[PDB]
Amino acid sequence: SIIEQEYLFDANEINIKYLNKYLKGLQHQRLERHPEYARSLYVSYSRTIIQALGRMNRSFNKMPLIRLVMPVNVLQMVTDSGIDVEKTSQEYRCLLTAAKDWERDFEKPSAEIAKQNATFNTFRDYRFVLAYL
Amino acid sequence: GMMKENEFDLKNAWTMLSRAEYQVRRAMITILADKAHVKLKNISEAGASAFKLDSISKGKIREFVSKQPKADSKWLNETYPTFDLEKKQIIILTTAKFIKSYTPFFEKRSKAFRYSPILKDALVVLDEFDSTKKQILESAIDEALKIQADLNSLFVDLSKGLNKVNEGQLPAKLGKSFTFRDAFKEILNDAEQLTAEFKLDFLYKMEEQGRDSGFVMRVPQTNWVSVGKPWNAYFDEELRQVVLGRQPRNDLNFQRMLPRISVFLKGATKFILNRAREYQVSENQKLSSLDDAMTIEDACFSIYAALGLSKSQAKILFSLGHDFSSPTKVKTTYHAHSGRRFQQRGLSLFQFTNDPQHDLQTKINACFFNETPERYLLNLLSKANVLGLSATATLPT
Amino acid sequence: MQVSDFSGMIKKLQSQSPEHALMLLNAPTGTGKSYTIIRALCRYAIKHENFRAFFVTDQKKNLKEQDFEVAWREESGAVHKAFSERVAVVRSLEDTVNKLINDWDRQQIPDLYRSSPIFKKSLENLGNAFKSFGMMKENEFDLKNAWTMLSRAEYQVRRAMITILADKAHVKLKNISEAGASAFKLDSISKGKIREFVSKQPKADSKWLNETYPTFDLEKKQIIILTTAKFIKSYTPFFEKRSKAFRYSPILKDALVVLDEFDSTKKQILESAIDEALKIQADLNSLFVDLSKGLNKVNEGQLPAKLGKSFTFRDAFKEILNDAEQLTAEFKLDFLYKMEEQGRDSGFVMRVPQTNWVSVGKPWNAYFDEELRQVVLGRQPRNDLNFQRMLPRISVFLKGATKFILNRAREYQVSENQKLSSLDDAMTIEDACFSIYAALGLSKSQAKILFSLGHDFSSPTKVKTTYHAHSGRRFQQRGLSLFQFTNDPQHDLQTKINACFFNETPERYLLNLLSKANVLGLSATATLPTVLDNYDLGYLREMLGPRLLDGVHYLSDTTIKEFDFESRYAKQKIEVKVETGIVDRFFSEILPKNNQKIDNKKIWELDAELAKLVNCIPASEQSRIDKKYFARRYLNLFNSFVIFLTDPSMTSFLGLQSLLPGADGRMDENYIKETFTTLKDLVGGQDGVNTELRIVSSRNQEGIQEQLSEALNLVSQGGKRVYILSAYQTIGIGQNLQHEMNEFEREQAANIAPKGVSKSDRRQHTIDLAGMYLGEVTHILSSNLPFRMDAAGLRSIIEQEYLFDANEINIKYLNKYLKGLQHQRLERHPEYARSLYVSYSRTIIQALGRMNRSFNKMPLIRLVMPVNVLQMVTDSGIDVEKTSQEYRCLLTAAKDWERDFEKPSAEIAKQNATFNTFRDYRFVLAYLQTSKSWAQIYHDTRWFYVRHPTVSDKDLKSSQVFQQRDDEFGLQYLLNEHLDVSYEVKPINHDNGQFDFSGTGMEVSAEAAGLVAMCRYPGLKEAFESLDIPTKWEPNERILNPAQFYNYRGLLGEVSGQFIFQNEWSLKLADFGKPENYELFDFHWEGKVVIDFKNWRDAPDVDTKAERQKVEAKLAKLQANTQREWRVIIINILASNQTRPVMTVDGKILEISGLIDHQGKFLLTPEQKLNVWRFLNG
DNA sequence: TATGAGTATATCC
DNA sequence: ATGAGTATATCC
DNA sequence: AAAAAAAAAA
DNA sequence: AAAAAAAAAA
Ligand SMILES: Nc1ncnc2c1ncn2[C@@H]1O[C@H](COP(=O)(O)OP(=O)(O)O)[C@@H](O)[C@H]1O
Repeated sequence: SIIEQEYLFDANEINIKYLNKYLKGLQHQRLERHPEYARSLYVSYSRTIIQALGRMNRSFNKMPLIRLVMPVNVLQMVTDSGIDVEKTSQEYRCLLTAAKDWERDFEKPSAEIAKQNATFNTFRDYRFVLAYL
Repeated sequence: GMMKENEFDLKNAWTMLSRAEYQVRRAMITILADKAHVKLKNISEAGASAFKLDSISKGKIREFVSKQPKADSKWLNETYPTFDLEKKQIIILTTAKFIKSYTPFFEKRSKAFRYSPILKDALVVLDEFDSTKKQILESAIDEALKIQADLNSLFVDLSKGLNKVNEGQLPAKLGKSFTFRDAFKEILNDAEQLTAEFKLDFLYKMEEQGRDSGFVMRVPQTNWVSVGKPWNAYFDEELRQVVLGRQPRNDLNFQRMLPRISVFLKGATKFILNRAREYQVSENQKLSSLDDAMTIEDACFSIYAALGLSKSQAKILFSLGHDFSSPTKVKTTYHAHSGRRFQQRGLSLFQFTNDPQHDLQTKINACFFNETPERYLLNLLSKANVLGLSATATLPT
Repeated sequence: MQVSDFSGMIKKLQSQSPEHALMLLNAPTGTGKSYTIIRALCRYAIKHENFRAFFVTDQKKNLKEQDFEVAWREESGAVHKAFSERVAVVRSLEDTVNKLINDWDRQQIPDLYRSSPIFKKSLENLGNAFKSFGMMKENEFDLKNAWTMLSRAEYQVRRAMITILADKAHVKLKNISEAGASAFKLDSISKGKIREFVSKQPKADSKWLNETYPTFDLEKKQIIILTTAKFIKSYTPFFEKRSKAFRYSPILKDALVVLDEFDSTKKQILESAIDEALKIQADLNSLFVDLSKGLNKVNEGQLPAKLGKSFTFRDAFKEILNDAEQLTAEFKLDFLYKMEEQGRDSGFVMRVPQTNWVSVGKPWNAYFDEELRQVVLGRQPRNDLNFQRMLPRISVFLKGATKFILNRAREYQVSENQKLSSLDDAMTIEDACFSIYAALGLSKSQAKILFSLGHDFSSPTKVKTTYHAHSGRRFQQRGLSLFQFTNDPQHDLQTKINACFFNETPERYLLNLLSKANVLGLSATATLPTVLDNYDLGYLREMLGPRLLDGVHYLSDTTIKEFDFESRYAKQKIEVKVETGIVDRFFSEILPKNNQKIDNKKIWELDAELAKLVNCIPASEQSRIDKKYFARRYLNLFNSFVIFLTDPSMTSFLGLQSLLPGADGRMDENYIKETFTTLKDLVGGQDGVNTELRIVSSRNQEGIQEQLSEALNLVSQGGKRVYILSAYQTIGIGQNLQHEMNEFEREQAANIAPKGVSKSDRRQHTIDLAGMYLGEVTHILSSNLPFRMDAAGLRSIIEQEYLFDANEINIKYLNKYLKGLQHQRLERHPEYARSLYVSYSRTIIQALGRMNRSFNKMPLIRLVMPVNVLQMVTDSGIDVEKTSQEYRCLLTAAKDWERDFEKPSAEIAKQNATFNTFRDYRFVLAYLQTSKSWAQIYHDTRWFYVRHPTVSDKDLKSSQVFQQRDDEFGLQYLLNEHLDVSYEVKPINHDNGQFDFSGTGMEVSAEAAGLVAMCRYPGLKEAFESLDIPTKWEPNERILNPAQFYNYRGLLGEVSGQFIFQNEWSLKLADFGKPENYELFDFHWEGKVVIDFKNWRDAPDVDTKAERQKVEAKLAKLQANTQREWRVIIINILASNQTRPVMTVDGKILEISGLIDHQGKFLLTPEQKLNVWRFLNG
């Protein structure tokens, strides 16, 4: 758990505020909700979905009509952010066109979180360097 | 198979199975040795536990199986690929097996793939890159939890060993390589200053009335206490102890003591790793037949044992960084830089334990996690080419 | 046997509360020892609330817990307590698991734990674990892992029960259950509430809980029944996971420990010690260095003052620190010892109280290489560090320092236990020792090995015990050690010296137990004088004194009279006949000599068959390719077969052997069975049909007692008398050998019942056996050829040490045995070791005791046995007038072949005493250089030698040097059997202390004394009379051995020589006041003269070269010592002829070879006086 | 160069 | 002291 | 103020 | 002559 949160922090997907809230929740056994705009969560969900949909693309003969059945949560969780959909299976592209009603914007919150994390890291570096100097 | 439910019994069941398999291997070894006229017992030991054969005897055995009928050799080579691991051009194995060790034929102790000479200049094809990372990560976590040691005693013993190195009380082979570097003098000075500053010569006694102590975490962003109130420590002169507890008095900066000793240990272990690499390179020159060369792990363990450290202390000190010492000023080619603090510092865990059999002090068991899968991959790339294949090899996550 | 007698013994033992005593009872088997001791234990437990007893036995079949239950029911008549909360049966983990799963299968769990699901799943996983554990009972290496899994499963079951009772008692299980989701610890009040809840619980469920888990409340169990294998080990308390050893637990304090088979316990203890010593091995150099660093940390005030104050103020602590610093400087222990690979196996080193020993022959040598900054160890001749000195010196330092730390740990524990309010969780001595060792920065393994060196044996500090414990048995006092050198690529820079110490013999364990609990030992053979199958009763008597009571001084005289049976048998006219089984090369005597043989060539066919069967063995090339002996054994067995066959009156027979018939040609069931079937109808007409044979063994697929019952029943109702073949081991003490009275028995029966017993007693309606065949009992001494550092090798060395202590073997035999082991060769068993024959007689007596457990008996009990057995039975040290009648007549027959022990035992005792004195004085010269107290001991004992050369026992024990040394260091006087004054000895080897007292070559008496050759000198005899040195040796019990006579002669000669030198040359020769000048020289003068005196006789077989090199080394030491350029004078006192001093070519050395002739008058020339005078001043 | 010649029991790690 | 819902692999 | 026993050589 | 990076406070 801790290492996953540290990975999210390193990739500029959660800021020090969310990490502090998560640690405080862990002190009380009151774990917080998953970060809403952490790109890695949705990309991992999409990765599992892509691997699953690749299991029906190992042949040249296909039935004229294909049916992909899933709950709404799968539609809400998949995304195309850094995923080259052009070189992905047609099934996943159709799934994305179906799930377009819930597409998120990750570039903005990632940008502000990157700024906040860079500032926090600089401040920690200077807090160390004074005490060592 | 029966004991596969509980993971505590898994270790013991695995050990028993390993012993049985080793006995089978020994039987096969005797059968092949008599067919090749090799004096096993003489090579091994007239007694029991031994079978330390020379290169020539096992070479004769390999020659005999090479000239053996095809079915026999095929079965032997399929069942025991490690019978002649140098001849194998392609080695197919799981990620979990790749991380861990392989047991050589003719031997009882297993050798890790990580430090084996079999990887030098090899090509590693990870067919499930990126699915491997989680596996590696999981293994890393498990290993981190297996290796724990009392931080105070570990630091004191390492400082004592380094001071022995300073006074020329170790063989000249490594002593003359330790002493001529200014980093050695600086390490000794830091050890002395830290011992004086945190009163580490004395016993840390943490009085509990029975309440759970939780643990303390150190992550690159902050410290963390699982039970709220920070731990404080002062030097009780009348008791000649270091009182550790929840009292407001903090004359020693315990929350500063915990990471400072860890940083010192990490740096000192890196220095010792460099010296052990030099020692291994020098020693492998003496060897004529480069078939029983010593690995970097063996050199590090030998250095730690010569310094007077225990086997567990050697394991925990060596795991603070596994043979990762970088290239050579990249020969002024490319500057490897990164702002990711967790990849560079990892994290640490500390738990305080009181036992009636060490009633006079409190043990500060430490647990360091430094080798993330990315660092493992970089370290692997320090000695082998890697080819990663999947349909999702470059998904940003 | 009256119960009141055992009650009297119990109350006498309890009367000895502060200084606990040991009581041994000798009562023949078949009498009510176990029964009446159980009754008396139950009665005393009921009457007295605080009485606690441990009924410790050796085999699980002898617990007699049902007998305890019956006795408890009978003795209790008012409260009739439930017997489960007062009497406990502590069983093994495996037995507890077996009981648990049997209760699960048979619904024996009182439906309070069965209903809960967690308890269920614990039971299924525990059953699975037990199935796997039983599946893996073949190998012992993996037995540890299976035991660990079983222990974990059982602990899970216990935790389930704990939480069930917690929720049923409203106790804050949460405190634990949250803060302890693994460790699961509780506090005293919660477990007290649980205990008081289960106290008021219904009878059935609390009864089951107390029966299956005696450790639920151990401080309430008055009687604890267990096996000695469990008694030595630990018990796992309820509400806890870490097991606690019985040895250090407070439950033994002031308890009474009843050992139901006293002599059989020692063996069980000995191996339990041996394999323990091998489990605890540590690197010697690292161990010493770490202990030294910890002690130095204590000195610098870095340990908490709580123990720093206890450590620092003692002088012994400063002495320890100085000794450790000197040892580190001397042996270069700060540096790494590296041994280059030997190619071949390096073997191991062993040290025993008599010598060092190397399994490879070539000695190990070590020197400091300065260029390498290392210590090189190997077979090279260069030995500058004295490795053979290094190992014992470090081991001795470790032993002493650990004893000091153990004393400090006792103080720490007694101080810490006072602060605690609850006495149910105080720390034991082991916890204190481990805490102190961990405080000095020592690893858990290092702490374990350091603690295992003396454990918690301390002895009473008070000097008013009114009895001085003393013993000259070196093995009991210093044990033995083993060292193995190992190299490994993981520690490539250094060679590990793994050390293994054996210091706790079973006698020392018993003495340690007697320091905190009374011991009552019961056995039919509790006091047999053997040191191999019984405790060293001599050592125990020496170390106990009045604390070693005898149980017979409390039995009713009626029972003592009843013990004898030789009058009972004559009243009923019972005859016991025994004859020798004479056998030679071929079967010419197993056939009946009576001229009624039908087939002649069939005998040749049988001979050819046995020759073929003994020639089909490829074991060894000696002993006629291992064929000659086996044939003789077979023919003796078949002679027994024939003798049983011819007689129709023999209702049953038990031909006990030392082998189980197996596959190999040694003993095979098929050949014996076919031979018996042939001889059945080969001799006699009714003999073949009436006689039968049936073999009972563990090689079959069924138990032993039940098949014996089957055979006895076949005799009882099948009408056919049977021959039963067994081994001495497969049927031991505690096994029954009686059957119902068949008609043939009914019409030929008799009774020897005592007075006061009805006709329906258990022993009244059973009958005894008709005669046994006694084959050669073997293996008393181990004979494992591949002598390695394992349990068998330690057992062999320990048996030899035991023999050497009890004065049964001498130094030459031990040296020969060790050299044989060095060459993988065994030596002949000692021919006059009393312990061998007493153990042989012991196993025969134990076998014969199984036919005397019943009243009804049949007459004409004929005995048959091999001739070799008749050669090895003895009555020495055995109460022949109180043992079984069968053994009595066996000794009567043996009277022709009995051998003497007194003379060889006395000779070996003299040799061993002299050897021990020589070794003691050899150690004194090594250590005298450092300290000065040991100088005081040496001076005091050396003067005690001449104060009164012939001493009585009472005078010697009540002395000043014998009283404080706690052993017989240098005071091993001989025993004058004829109260004589003089004796002659032949010295085999002077520099090894080997003497033969049946030889000639050196007489010791007043010839070397004042009254001759020196008394007549004026001013010399008067000084001796003033110095209380009598010139006449009074005829009393003890006299000085040759090693002590050497010091006696040397002291007299040195005093006389100093006096005459001072008289002749008129100066006061000052004494060496320098502590460094020990062993340097006798006396000094004017800063450049050193004077040495000797009392040697006329010219011995010694060359001048030895004296020259001795004085050369001595003067090198002297110049290195006093920083001058000394010149030496040496003196020989007596000379029959004119022998003038001989000077060196340069005049460096002065050597006078005679001053006073054998009359006491001066002989030296006045010109030579002038020569010595002007040489003395230069 | 040189001998003596088993089976069995029980418990923790 | 709620958010969120696992199977695969292998040495000590 | 209760720590012990250490030589060589075969 | 290739050791690291160490605030409090929550
Ligand atoms: N006083 C007695 N009352 C009842 N039985 C006795 C008595 N004395 C001996 N026996 C019986 O003789 C046998 C052996 O005696 P026991 O009391 O067990 O002591 P041991 O085992 O030392 O001979 C047992 O079967 C026992 O029942």
